[PDB]
Amino acid sequence: AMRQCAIYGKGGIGKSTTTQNLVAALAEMGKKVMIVGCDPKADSTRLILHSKAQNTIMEMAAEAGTVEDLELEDVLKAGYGGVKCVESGGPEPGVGCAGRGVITAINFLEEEGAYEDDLDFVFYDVLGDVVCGGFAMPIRENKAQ
Amino acid sequence: MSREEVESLIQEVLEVYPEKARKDRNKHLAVNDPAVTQSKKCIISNKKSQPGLMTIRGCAYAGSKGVVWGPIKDMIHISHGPVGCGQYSRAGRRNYYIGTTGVNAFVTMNFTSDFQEKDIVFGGDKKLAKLIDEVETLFPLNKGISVQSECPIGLIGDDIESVSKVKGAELSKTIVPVRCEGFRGVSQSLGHHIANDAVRDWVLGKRDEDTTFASTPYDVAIIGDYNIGGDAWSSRILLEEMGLRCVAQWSGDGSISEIELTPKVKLNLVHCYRSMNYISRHMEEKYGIPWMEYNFFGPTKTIESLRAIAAKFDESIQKKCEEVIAKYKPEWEAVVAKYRPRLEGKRVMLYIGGLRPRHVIGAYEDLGMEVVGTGYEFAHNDDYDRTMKEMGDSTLLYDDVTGYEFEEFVKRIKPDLIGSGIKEKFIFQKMGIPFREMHSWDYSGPYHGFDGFAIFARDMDMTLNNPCWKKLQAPWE
Amino acid sequence: SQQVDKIKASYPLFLDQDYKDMLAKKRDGFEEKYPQDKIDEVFQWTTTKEYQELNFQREALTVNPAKACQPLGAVLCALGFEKTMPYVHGSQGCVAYFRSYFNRHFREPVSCVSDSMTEDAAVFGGQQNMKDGLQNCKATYKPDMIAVSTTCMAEVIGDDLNAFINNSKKEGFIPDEFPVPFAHTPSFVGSHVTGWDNMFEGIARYFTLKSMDDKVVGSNKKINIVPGFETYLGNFRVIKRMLSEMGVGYSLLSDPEEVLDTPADGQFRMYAGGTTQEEMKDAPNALNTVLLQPWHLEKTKKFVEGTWKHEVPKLNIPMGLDWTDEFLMKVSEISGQPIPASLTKERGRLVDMMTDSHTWLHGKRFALWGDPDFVMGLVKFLLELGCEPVHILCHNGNKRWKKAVDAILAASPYGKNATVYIGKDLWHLRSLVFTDKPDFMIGNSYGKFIQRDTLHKGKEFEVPLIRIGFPIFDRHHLHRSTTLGYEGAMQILTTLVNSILERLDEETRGMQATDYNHDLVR
Amino acid sequence: SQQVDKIKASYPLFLDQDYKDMLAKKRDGFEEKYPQDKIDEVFQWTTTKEYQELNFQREALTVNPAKACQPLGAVLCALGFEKTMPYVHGSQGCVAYFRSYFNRHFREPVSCVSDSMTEDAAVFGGQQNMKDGLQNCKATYKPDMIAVSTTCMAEVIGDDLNAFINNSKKEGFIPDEFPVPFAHTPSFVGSHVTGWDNMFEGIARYFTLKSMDDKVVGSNKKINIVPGFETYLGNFRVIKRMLSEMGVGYSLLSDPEEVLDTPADGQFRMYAGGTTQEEMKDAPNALNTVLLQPWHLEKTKKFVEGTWKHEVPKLNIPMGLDWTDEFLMKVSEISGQPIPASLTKERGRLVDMMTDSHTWLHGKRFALWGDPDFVMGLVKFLLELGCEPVHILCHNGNKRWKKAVDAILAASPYGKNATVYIGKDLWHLRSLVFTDKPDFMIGNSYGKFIQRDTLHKGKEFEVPLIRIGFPIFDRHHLHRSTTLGYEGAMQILTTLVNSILERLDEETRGMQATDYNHDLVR
Ligand code: CFM
Ligand code: CLF
Ligand code: SF4
Ligand SMILES: [Ca+2]
Ligand SMILES: [Ca+2]
Repeated sequence: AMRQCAIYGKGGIGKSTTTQNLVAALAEMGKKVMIVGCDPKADSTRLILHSKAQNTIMEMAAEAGTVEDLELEDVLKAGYGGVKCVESGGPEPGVGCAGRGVITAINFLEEEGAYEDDLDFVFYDVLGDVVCGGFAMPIRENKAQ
Repeated sequence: MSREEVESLIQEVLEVYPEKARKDRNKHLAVNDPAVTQSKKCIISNKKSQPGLMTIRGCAYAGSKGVVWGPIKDMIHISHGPVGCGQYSRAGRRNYYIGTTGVNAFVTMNFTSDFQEKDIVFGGDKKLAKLIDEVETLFPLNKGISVQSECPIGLIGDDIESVSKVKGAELSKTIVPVRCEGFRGVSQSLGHHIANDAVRDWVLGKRDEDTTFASTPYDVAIIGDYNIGGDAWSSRILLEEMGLRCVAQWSGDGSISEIELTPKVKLNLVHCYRSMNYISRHMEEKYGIPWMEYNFFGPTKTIESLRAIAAKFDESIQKKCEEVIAKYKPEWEAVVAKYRPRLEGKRVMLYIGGLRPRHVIGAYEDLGMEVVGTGYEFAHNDDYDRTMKEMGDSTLLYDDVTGYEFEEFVKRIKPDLIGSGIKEKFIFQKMGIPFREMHSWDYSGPYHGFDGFAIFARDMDMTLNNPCWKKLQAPWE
Repeated sequence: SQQVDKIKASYPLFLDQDYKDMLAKKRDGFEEKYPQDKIDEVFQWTTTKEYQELNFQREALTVNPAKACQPLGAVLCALGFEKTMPYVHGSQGCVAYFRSYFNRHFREPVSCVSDSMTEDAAVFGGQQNMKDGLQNCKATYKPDMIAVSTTCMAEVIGDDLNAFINNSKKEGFIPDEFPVPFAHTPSFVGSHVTGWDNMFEGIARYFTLKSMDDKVVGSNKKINIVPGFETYLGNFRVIKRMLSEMGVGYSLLSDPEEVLDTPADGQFRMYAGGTTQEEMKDAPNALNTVLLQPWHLEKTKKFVEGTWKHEVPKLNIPMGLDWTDEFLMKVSEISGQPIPASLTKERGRLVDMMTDSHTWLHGKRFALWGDPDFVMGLVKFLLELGCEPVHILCHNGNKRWKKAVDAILAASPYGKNATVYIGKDLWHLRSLVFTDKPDFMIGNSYGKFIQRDTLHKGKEFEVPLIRIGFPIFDRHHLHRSTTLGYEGAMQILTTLVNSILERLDEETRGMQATDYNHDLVR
Repeated sequence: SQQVDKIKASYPLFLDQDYKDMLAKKRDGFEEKYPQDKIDEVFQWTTTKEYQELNFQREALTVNPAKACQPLGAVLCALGFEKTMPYVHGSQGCVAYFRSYFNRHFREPVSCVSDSMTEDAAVFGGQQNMKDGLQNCKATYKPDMIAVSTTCMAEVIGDDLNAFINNSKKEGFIPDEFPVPFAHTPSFVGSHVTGWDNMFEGIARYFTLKSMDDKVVGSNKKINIVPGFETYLGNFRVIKRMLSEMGVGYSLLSDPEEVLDTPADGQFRMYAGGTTQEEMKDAPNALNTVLLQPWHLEKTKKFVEGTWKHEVPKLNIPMGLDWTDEFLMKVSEISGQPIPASLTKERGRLVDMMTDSHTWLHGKRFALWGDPDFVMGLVKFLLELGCEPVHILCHNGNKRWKKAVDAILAASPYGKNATVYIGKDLWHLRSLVFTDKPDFMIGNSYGKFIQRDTLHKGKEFEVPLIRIGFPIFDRHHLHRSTTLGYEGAMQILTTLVNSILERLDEETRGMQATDYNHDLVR
């Protein structure tokens, strides 16, 4: 019943914005949605929360220990139209696969079941520039249909 | 609690007692006045106990065998008399020691003549003799033997002094006869004395003509410490780090030899005044040695003592005295920082033997603790003197308090924590008032010294702020 | 030094280098201690068969006894009666240890007083300490009854408890109908168990001697039960439970099971439950009187059979499968109540357990000790399990007993290497465990040392102590245990087999050495 | 060699010089084992913080789990019903381990069967293995009811238990009214506790789904009690006991407390007591239904609230002082029966104990593990005691649970250093105990090893395991223990404090070294 979509595309071309507005309009209709930023730039939610830059998992996780050290309470935020959004987290410069930071963010949401929740949609804002195995993550784990 | 209020309490309490008792008791209860310097003007002490009132006192034997002699590790102590006494006191006092048990040290051991129907009838002066031989044969490495006489010995004219002289001479071994028969005196005190004397008469002056012991201008001896849970050792280390050289410990982990070299010292450091002032005053006459009393309970009193002691020597000592205090300042302070809060403003009530009842106050105040009432189980008037100076104003003072008494006072005063003996520990716990054995450190300690305080605090804490206390009252009540 | 974050107490504080180097000086410097090598010599010597011979020849010296004096038991006994205050007529120092002793074993408040007799009374007794004493006590702790016992002194100078008490009533120090039973309890006679015997007897008289006329055996359809000197709460209980489950009407004479386990609800009770006086007064009307621990209730059986005219049965302390059966049966016979399916099952289960783990208990040498009944019951049970009670010691036992035990031992293949000793102490036992080494010791805390020693000689020599008995101080709440009946059997059986397995694990925990026999399933 | 007089078994037989020099050759000669010095290297490595990091990053590998599959629980549950035979529809090998597992833990006979499905059925399911199976079973062990569960296979190839069962009735293999409830139990989903949940639910339906018309909540004045997956007999009992002592009418749904402790009287009972079917049928009429171990009874709470329409309370497993209070209370509220003085006292006592020995328990770091309810209750209680449950692991737990626990930890000063882990196994715990060392581990026998390891590193590193949980094989009859209620609290409290003291003794038994702190009185 819950459709899992992911928006892919080159950077610097309003992708994140279109996506967010799409979700916004999607909200008015009455559909409960959730966005998960997978763009290393980390800015896929700003337009819904009004925030300048949401707290990425990878950030708060390194301020708690491993991962399940924190709780969706400060990772998942509800902005306009009750939308729930979380930003994965940019990979550590030089060391770290962007894809990695994604899975960990998904699997976390999976664990605290941020999914099973009347969600009709879930959009994975994914940067599709150098389409590597890293950015391909959401598709490989088969979380994006 | 006001002064005119406390006074009233004591009266309301004595209303239960029968005339005669109600009188003697009225004399053992008072409301402290830090001003007075003469106790005799408000509280009388060291008098026979009233019958049937359930006191916590003990007997000479305990005050002798269990209090002073039993602690010496190399000698063997004989509980002369029925098996009773010997058995209960066995390893009951945690006066620690270092040594191979059963071989060259015997403290957590019970040696008794075990009197029987006939030993009472025909006297057991005979048995005692035979005994010693058996002793001497099975525990060869023993460096001495004592004979703490239990209640029946003196009652049947037996004569141990002789047997001793004889057997001792006959075996070229020391043997001390102690007339610590429970009926003598009224507390554990008369035992101390009796004991002290004994120590002098048969052991002390054994090395007066002998001058092979190489002394130093910094020799001292700790008199009055029984290394309860290691108290001694914690105190000892400070004195030595201070540069000094302690030749002996009475009787904590002490040995007969250590005792014998006591006259070859420059200064006598007495902790439990009431327990061994007797041997000190003597050592001052028969040896011209000076004796001062110190206190190592709580950083404050400790520091204060360390200096007052260094002040009896040169610079080399007084400089080190400061080096020490320096070293430990970071530790004791760090401790106060952690626990002082968790205790600030909590009122405490004490009732112990003859020294701690006051000696520990400092330590308590050092943790914002308030001692609203203390008292002695068997202390003498001179003890309460030194006392009234430490206890605050309008506080409560009781001598040889009675079970009933102690119980009622606690009910009114409602202290935040009670520190007393084991025959109490359990009473007040059922009433829901935290309790700590001020006698046996509740199997913890040590409490003396710097490394001690650390624990003293930690303990007062754990027990006072333990959750269990918030659960007495049932939810449906 | 101390890390405010991780404070060290006595131990392992003194393991710190400074403390180490500290005590080292003190030793070499003023202790004049025997060169280690000597201490090691002498020690090794004591663990030999030669030392044993010399040891067993002791006559006047006693090292580490395993009994206490009479009063200790008189006190305990007295505690089993409603609002009764144990009163020990003698030196006060004694009462001190009494309470002090029990407290450590029960971790509960022991209420008891003394008429603090002193030196000034060693000539004219204490006809006054009694007068004032009884009055003070009665008005202070307002008890319903005061049982009087005596201390060493009291007996040596010889005071007539009866007289003194009769005068304290006459002279008006205490009402004339105020119950004040009494009994002489000389320290120098028998052990503490003897005190209990006496004391109890003393109370029995006070309520049934001067009034056996309107009494008629069997008139109440109840059975009197005298527990004797018992220190395991769980026992008093299991007895009551089994009987109540059997529909038998009973009257437990001397029940301290309540004052020894008062709850912590904010208020202190100095008294709680216990045998009512009426229960005692009526006792004579009981169908019969059973003695749980006969071997130290002879002075009571006498009085009971002699006065009350009851046909006390020849029963053994109900421990282990066998005896407990006999107990239940005899109880039936008397009461006329069939043994309920309930117990028939409890039993069956106790047997299950036995079969479930004999393999481990079989052929296991034990050295044990304690009181007469207790010890013999423990012996009996170990035999029912297939163990070899090699060193049955019992300081306060007598010859007549020793025989009965040997009789029990001789009736079982598992008693071939069994030896019973009486009059001997724990220092003797110390040797018996070095020369003829068992696998465990079943006894009180005083035995904790014997263990230390067995280890000092070597790991392969250490004999683990299994605390069961009295007194117990190095462990908590074991006094809530149960040794009597089938419930008991089970507990002990478990405390055993597991103690065994407990140790076998320790011996095979060595990584790549003996950890091959560190099986998961045992 | 052997001395017919003193025969040595596996141990210490192989410590004999010949066996030593025997294995030595075998090693050097054909094992091609890594030079010791390496083994010592690698080992040391695993005890490091670095190894931990690497260890916690495991994803596909699981070392030493701490859960079992569903069926194991479906079996146990089914055992709680009168003449019910646990039937596992799947490969026979499974049933083998099942019985075999429980036997080791209960040391009792576990009765359970299997319709031995094979390879020849991996294509056309086992619609026949069911037919013949149900018939054979029913006619052989003549049970009153047969509960059906499933094994890994059965589910993967997917068989419709319902259908197969409906056909076995239709085709006439077993009567049409013969009770044959069922529940699917995929090994690959949740742990064993989940099986129980399912199974139970599956039975609940079979007796109440098709007949909720004549049912009316509160009509019987009873409270249903669902124990969930419980392996400590003593529990089932204490519950019954407390309630019966409270005058409350109850109906324990799924009571295996009888077939798991059948007595040894000469005859074997494959069945014994247990929840009657009528009890289940009527359950709906119960005032309400309390879940003892909620955290793994969600599929039942649903059905219960959803169908029976009961208002199941929000209660925690009744362990420790606090929760047990809440349990008794809520029970009162429902039943309308006051909490009897009896329990008011038992409680008070539990508290006495706590105060009697907190000093020793205070500030004691523990690392524990087990099942959801059990673990959290253990955690809760340790906090009521003043201990620091540092490593709360629970392989079969979930996130929702972890939160509830952290909530419990956060509400106590004694929970500062507490960390809860789910999904992690015993190999993880192994590291947690090396890096951030506790003072004891409270868990099942699988932990006996972790201890061995902590010791291999050193005595000062060893962490004593305290057996409390499931399964337990290296000790006997512990399954008769009790963890629930006040009775339970007490047991645990003792097992604890004593385990502590037990070890302190061991650390201060060294003659003339640390034996100075080997106090007699503690
Ligand atoms: S009651 Fe010390 S005067 Fe004596 S046994 Fe203790 S309060 Fe003693 S310090 Fe001592 S180490 Fe003691 S605590 Fe003076 S030796 S008769 Mo009970
Ligand atoms: S005042 Fe000893 S206990 Fe007493 S009745 Fe004794 S053998 Fe038994 Fe008491 S303790 Fe002993 S007799 Fe004493 S010297 Fe002091
Ligand atoms: S998969 Fe892509 S993002 Fe991840 S590490 Fe390789 S290149 Fe960098
Ligand atoms: Ca208690
Ligand atoms: Ca069995």
